[PDB]
Amino acid sequence: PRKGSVPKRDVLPDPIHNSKLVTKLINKIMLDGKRGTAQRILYSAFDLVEQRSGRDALEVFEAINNIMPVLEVKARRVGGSNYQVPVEVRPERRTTLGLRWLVNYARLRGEKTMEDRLANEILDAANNTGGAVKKREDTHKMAEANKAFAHYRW
Amino acid sequence: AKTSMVAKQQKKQKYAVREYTRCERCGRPHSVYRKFKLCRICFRELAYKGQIPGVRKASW
Amino acid sequence: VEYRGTGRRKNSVARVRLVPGEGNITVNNRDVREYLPFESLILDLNQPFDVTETKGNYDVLVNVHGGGFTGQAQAIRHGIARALLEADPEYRGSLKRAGLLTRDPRMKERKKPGLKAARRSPQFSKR
Amino acid sequence: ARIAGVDIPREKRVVISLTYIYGIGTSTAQKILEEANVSADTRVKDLTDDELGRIREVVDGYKVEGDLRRETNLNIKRLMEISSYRGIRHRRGLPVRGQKTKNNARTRKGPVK
Amino acid sequence: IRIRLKAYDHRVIDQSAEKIVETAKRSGADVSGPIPLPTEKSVYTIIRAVHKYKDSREQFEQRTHKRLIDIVNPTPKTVD
RNA sequence: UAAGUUGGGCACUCUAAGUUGACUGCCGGUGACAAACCGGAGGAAGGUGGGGAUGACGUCAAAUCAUCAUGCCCCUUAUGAUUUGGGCUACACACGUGCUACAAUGGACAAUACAAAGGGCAGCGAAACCGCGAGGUCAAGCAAUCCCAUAAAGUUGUUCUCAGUUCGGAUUGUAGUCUGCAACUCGACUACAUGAAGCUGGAAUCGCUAGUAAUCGUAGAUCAGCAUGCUACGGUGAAUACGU
Repeated sequence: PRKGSVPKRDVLPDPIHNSKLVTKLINKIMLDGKRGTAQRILYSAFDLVEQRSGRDALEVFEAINNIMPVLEVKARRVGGSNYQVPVEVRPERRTTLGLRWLVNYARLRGEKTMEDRLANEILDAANNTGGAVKKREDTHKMAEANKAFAHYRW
Repeated sequence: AKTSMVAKQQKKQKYAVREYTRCERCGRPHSVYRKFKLCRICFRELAYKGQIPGVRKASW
Repeated sequence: VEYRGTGRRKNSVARVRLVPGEGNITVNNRDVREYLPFESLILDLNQPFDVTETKGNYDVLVNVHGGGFTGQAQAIRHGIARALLEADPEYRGSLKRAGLLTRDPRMKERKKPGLKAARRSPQFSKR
Repeated sequence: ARIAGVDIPREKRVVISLTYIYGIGTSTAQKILEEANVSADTRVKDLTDDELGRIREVVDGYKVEGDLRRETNLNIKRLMEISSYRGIRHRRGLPVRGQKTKNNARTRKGPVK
Repeated sequence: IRIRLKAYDHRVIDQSAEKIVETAKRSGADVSGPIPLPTEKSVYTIIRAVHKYKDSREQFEQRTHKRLIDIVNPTPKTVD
């Protein structure tokens, strides 16, 4: 509940999910200011996502319940020595960290076309077996499972 | 890069065999003449309309 | 000279780095026809441009700052309009018929405390 | 099948069958078969009925057949014995091209060490 | 003739621009004078051979200072 | 209207080949006894135009007979020297450095539309000779041009398909380039074959701001055998600040 945050001033209206995350993921995986083209590249395999799966793509895009940096170990050298201490993520930071988490930590396993494998890796991703979903348990193993110091906050 | 080629023509440093003597102020280094600092192209333009007694026809 | 252009439209100032000659207008560095949320008149979004007669004679390659959903649109047109004023003095005299300097005499009023929109109020609620 | 008489590799890459066959080291394995729909999904003799026939026609029409290329290569051995090089007096002993007899041992040709 | 005038420095090219107008005035034909030549160059430093702090190659600059004063109708008395 | 424009110095632009306004100085703005510089229309020039350049006297010989002068030194048919038996690279590689292929949110190789810094009387290229390549063209002009332009993105290949597969600019060896005489006992390019380990990584360390750092394009101060490192700016140049 930090009142003081970074000046964001961003917009992301989506008429396919009725929220501000579908366009947030369309602006996170966007390149060379691609907004309208992003939707075309996102709807290019959108039908295949719901065609190569047995669940609803909208709610599948249950695969988003295992890609959040719960408590990542950041850099504060505490007590005059070079040590690492973990920190808590913000609601308006973990959503942007996990949104592009599969667009950088899930580029080692692909097949078929160029946008059909994205949903292929999207399916059966909740169950720890991939690389981008392996960072979720790696985040908690980098701060909680191995006890460390926590007083150095940021 | 004609200005950079008309500048570095007789640069004398550790090796004086690196600078190539060509048209003093004009261009067309090839298809001319170079021995007494006077290229045909430049001399022709420098003798345009009969200037310094140099550009002639024949007359033995 | 057509860079650092001042153009405010309903609280939406935006600088434009237009270059003389090349005409590669790429707002947001890509498509500008499928970016604007609404903007029905996408081709009629530049009214002064027609009189300016420099549609394909300047490359925008700039951005937009602040504004609303459609309030951020039709702001770079005035941004390059002021940039053309410094780029050529003929433009000023060429656009004497229109001459767009200010087009934001009011703001946007919605839900507010005390008064409905701090001006109007409920009157005979229809049953 | 009858590509080499007795298929060495089985149930694997379609171009992996030409890897075990001498004469090609996976450099022209996908540059010899250019027939219509000549794909491969890890199934040499699987999901296929007629495809080797065209591969046996492009391998026979090529300059090198498969045994004649090794025939001339195993016939120039005595043809390169005109007091020149090609291990004239190297293979007989143990020393090989590179003079690695002083740097280490003779890994090329070595009976017992 | 369309020929340039590369002297030494700025005043060296200034005295060569008035001296070429004098020789051209001697001949009986049209003569020019001032010639617009907007300033435009660059500079850079590196190393020399022995020891000489900064600013390698003891020289003035790489300025391409020149001119364009000449004659239009050269006659037999245009040689002087 | 031949990017050697063949014109009309035809009409002037965006223009090159001496600088200029401008920058402190009242400036909109008040310090309280008190200017002002910021920046207001300021001009394109956010204010030394933006800016840089600048090596103040020094300190460490840290470096230098192998950066030389020398307090000066080291060989006197051998440390020279006309130069071969022959050299510091090729063997376990012990590092920094040389790009690299570890992948389908993609490979080598089609035609290919569009600045360059610089290269050149023997040398640059539009379908052509040179479009996998290392090269065997004489050569139009012969250097604002002409050639690289067969460069580049917002506007394109291909194809082999959770991998050894048409993904691997390593070794190795007949052999073509660069040099082949000193490589027999010292380098390489991509190939007729050999084409490794290699699925984001060691001991240990190194790297990140819309015409630029980087990056499609990309560069030498150059030795008769190593260009495979940043190296030039038209445009791909998309992104820019919880905190003192």
